[PDB]
Amino acid sequence: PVEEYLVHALQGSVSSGQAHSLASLAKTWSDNEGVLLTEKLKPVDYEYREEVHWMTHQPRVGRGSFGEVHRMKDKQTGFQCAVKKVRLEVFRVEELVACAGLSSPRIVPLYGAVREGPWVNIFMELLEGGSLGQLIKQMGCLPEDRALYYLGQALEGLEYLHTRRILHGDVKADNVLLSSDGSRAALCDFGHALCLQSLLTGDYIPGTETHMAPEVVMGKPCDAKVDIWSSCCMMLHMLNGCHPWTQYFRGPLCLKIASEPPPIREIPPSCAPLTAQAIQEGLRKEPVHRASAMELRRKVGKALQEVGGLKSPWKGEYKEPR
Ligand SMILES: CNC(=O)c1c(C(N)=O)nc2n1[C@H]1C[C@H](C1)c1cc(F)c(C#C[C@@](C)(O)c3cc(C)on3)cc1-2
Repeated sequence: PVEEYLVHALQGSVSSGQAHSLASLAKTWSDNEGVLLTEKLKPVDYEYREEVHWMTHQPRVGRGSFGEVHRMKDKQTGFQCAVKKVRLEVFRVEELVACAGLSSPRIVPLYGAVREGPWVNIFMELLEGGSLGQLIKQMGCLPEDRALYYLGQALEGLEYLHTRRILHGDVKADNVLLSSDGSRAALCDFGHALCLQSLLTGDYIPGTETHMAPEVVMGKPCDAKVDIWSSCCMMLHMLNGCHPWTQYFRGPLCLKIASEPPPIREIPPSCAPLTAQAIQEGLRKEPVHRASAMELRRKVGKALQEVGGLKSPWKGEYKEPR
């Protein structure tokens, strides 16, 4: 009833507010409007405009797949954080409906979103350790204890997302962000997310092909289990230093994903038996037989105990990939 009235109050200005307001407004995104969720990102006279009220840091340094994530400062408060830029014409409402209102240590905090012309600017906490995707490139591949340790947190955030019937859509190293000392890991980027009740309908952008579950490829119906397949492709990447499939096959990868057996051949043979068995359970081609988020987190927490807890230095020494 009053619903439609509240949306109208939000349109056309930028305000301090709360996640439910941000999602109300975000649903209308298919001049300068938006809601900021934290006291250190403040609008000025109904506006929040890039280079006026917030500046990107220095010569531009991008950091996502598309170089669309930047460091930024709020000009008035001096606060710093991260912007992801999204083209308004391709903006998926779920990128903010599916994550506004969340609160979880395993999930990157959302600071707001402001539309400004053709840009949806999405603001979040800046985590200084960078992405697990970078960590892997820097260090070659990760010690088994570290890889399990991060995989467990990733599954911890997938637990949170899943029992709220949210599917992240693109679990992968590039979307886990590490704290400054490397001890805390959090999921970012909901641009592939999907609220729950085939994936190949609607505003659907597909996720990273190498981490793509077999049901996702063959068109079949999809539930939270596709995240688990991905997290284990991520695991292999952490261990081997490269994505599954990229070695053995050259052509259109999604064809091999549906015909071939799950890529457990790529599990390092020096992994303790419970590492290997857990990677296998989250890589069952049929989502019914595949482990859930809660099962695999438990299973991985114990695999971590079996190899003596986490002992490797966070930025230890380089390790040659496969
Ligand atoms: C040093 N760290 C970084 O450069 C950094 C930060 C950051 N926050 O510092 N974010 C990202 N990156 C790296 C990793 C790449 C670029 C990357 C890609 C993304 F699509 C996103 C995102 C996102 C959101 C806005 O959909 C989101 C929703 C909810 C909840 O949380 N986030 C962030 C980052």
